[PDB]
Amino acid sequence: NYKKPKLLYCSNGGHFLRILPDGTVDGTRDRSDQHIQLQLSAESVGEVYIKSTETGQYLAMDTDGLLYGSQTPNEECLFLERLEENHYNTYISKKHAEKNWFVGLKKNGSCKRGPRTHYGQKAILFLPLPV
Amino acid sequence: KPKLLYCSNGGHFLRILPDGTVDGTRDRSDQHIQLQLSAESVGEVYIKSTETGQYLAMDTDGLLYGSQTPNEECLFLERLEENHYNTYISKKHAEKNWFVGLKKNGSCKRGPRTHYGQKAILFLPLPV
Amino acid sequence: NKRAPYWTNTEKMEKRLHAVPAANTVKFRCPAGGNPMPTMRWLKNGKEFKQEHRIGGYKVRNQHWSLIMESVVPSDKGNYTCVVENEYGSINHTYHLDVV
Amino acid sequence: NKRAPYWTNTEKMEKRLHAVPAANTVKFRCPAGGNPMPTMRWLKNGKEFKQEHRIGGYKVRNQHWSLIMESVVPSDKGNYTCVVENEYGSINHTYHLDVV
Ligand SMILES: O=S(=O)(O)OC[C@H]1O[C@@](COS(=O)(=O)O)(O[C@H]2O[C@H](COS(=O)(=O)O)[C@@H](OS(=O)(=O)O)[C@H](OS(=O)(=O)O)[C@H]2OS(=O)(=O)O)[C@@H](OS(=O)(=O)O)[C@@H]1OS(=O)(=O)O
Ligand SMILES: O=S(=O)(O)OC[C@H]1O[C@@](COS(=O)(=O)O)(O[C@H]2O[C@H](COS(=O)(=O)O)[C@@H](OS(=O)(=O)O)[C@H](OS(=O)(=O)O)[C@H]2OS(=O)(=O)O)[C@@H](OS(=O)(=O)O)[C@@H]1OS(=O)(=O)O
Repeated sequence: NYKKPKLLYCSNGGHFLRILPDGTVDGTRDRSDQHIQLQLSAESVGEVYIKSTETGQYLAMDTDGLLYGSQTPNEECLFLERLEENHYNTYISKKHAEKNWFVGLKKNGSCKRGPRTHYGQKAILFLPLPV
Repeated sequence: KPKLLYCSNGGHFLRILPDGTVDGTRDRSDQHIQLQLSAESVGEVYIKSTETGQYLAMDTDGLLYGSQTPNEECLFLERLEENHYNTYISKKHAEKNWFVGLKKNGSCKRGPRTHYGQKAILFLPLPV
Repeated sequence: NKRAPYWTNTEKMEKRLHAVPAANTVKFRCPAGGNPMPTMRWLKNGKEFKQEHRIGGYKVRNQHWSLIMESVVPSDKGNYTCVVENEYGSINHTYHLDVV
Repeated sequence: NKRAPYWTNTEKMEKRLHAVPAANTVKFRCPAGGNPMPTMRWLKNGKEFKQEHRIGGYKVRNQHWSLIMESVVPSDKGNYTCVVENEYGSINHTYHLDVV
């Protein structure tokens, strides 16, 4: 289709995932925001890396479930992307996959931490939207 | 032994009105929510309003109503859930999992719309 | 005690952008209160939304204040506004549907 | 634009009686709005409810306007009031907790 600068929209509270320059990750509903354009990439597939095109910062998750942005791509940066039933997409930490840690967003915009996420919630369902 | 069936969905007490309709109310003072349950168990019950003698029953369409005579549409499988709420399942329509339930606004749910996992099918019997 | 309408659930309604894959189903809500109890109707892009404007029509559940359209296709894209009214006033809210 | 507090989710709050089996967990909510954003505190049977009034204390989550008590025992029976305020006014709501 169109392998480019998507906006990750989460169906939980209608936010676009956002990687701010201080390294924090969160959602916002402002389409004008400079920190929501994201490039995704394999190989493969779906093992993706999600990067802010604006800062070059990569989405990553810690060993305690917290999402943050890193300047260096790396092991905590891979995600298992599966097209759901759905047809939404979900992303699971590659490093913490045997535990089901999904990237997710609360209806208030802030992130869920991996341990509090699971299959069946609205928070872990994304749809990549054109910019 | 005469309890009030409290529903955790919206916090209603199950209520069997004299016109035979069943619903929920939050009025503690209401004359139609005192219910007597009974066996021959193991876990299989009759639910009767003590003030009107009518029995809670479910019809072939999933709708709850009260009958004057006890009968096959009045048996319910009472299950102490790992919660520990109780659940009731139509005995006739058990192979389809038709629970007795209540919407957050007080109205009943119909069997077909209930499913294991909803707050609507969770009940606690409270003292009167 | 005569009162104009008021929303009873502002938290649900702050999710304005509903982006949905077709052929999914979508539900909009605007729970309200008022005295007398208000009525509600939906607009699509600012004008009367009748059954006739979509193949399969749509459901409105007055008991839940909601509008439901199943099998969402591209022509559903647009703004949907719920207007809630009694004789003392009305309140409205708009959602944006976007079908991927 | 100065504005006293108002409930943002009356629909949730209508369930006043929370009847729970011990050792379960209970959550009470009072989502609110207001400018400046108001504060909140909880009363148990009309008085300050501090951490030291129940074994294990309890959690308040301001980000959600909620009060959470784990392993509910009979000493928790009572009325819990959420009081929400700013400098223009306060609103309150009370829940009755009953432990089976
Ligand atoms: O439970 S889950 O982690 O699976 O998330 C959804 C259900 O969680 C509650 C209750 O708390 S919990 O079960 O112990 O997690 O919602 C509360 O937390 C969820 C997740 O928050 S968490 O802190 O990150 O784990 C939040 O909802 S959401 O993020 O999925 O959207 C609520 O906050 S928010 O409105 O999203 O911003 C939060 O509220 S509170 O602590 O009770 O005050 C359940 O309660 S709910 O908020 O009334 O829905 C959620 O669903 S359930 O139907 O009760 O199973
Ligand atoms: O099924 S749940 O365990 O998730 O409990 C309530 C959720 O059901 C929805 C939609 O799915 S459905 O239950 O299978 O139809 O709410 C809508 O229907 C339920 C049940 O009503 S029905 O008469 O059996 O169809 C209503 O909730 S309840 O009656 O079980 O309490 C909703 O009404 S209300 O919120 O109680 O006012 C009803 O609303 S609507 O059709 O969407 O207009 C979910 O949607 S919700 O209303 O937006 O909350 C409910 O929660 S979920 O977290 O999305 O699963």
